[PDB]
Amino acid sequence: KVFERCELARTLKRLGMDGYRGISLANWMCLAKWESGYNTRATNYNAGDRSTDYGIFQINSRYWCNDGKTPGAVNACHLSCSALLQDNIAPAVACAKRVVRDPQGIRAWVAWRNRCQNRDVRQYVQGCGV
Repeated sequence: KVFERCELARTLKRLGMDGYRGISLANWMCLAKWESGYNTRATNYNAGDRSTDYGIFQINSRYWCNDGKTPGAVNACHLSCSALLQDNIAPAVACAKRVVRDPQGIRAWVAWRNRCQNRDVRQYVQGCGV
């Protein structure tokens, strides 16, 4: 599914992402925007290390979900990577929460640093009633 901006913002708020481990909702919005364009079925293969990025938050198979074909990988979220391609984002949200519980926090995603860190991110939630 391809979410509309305000629909996603309301969904994430309900799922308790606003302020999770100090990350504002607008940051999570900025991340989903640049990682997948708010698309839950997005997948990106990394030919370089044989891992794959899955779903709305482009979560990596080397550490977070099991896809079976990534060498020397772990599954910290305890999920099949398939779970991250559903229209229902609850499993993807639970995994993203697990990712930020690690020391790097939101910085774990390079796209966040390039596109969201130190910028005016209010734009992503403006007028959504969140």
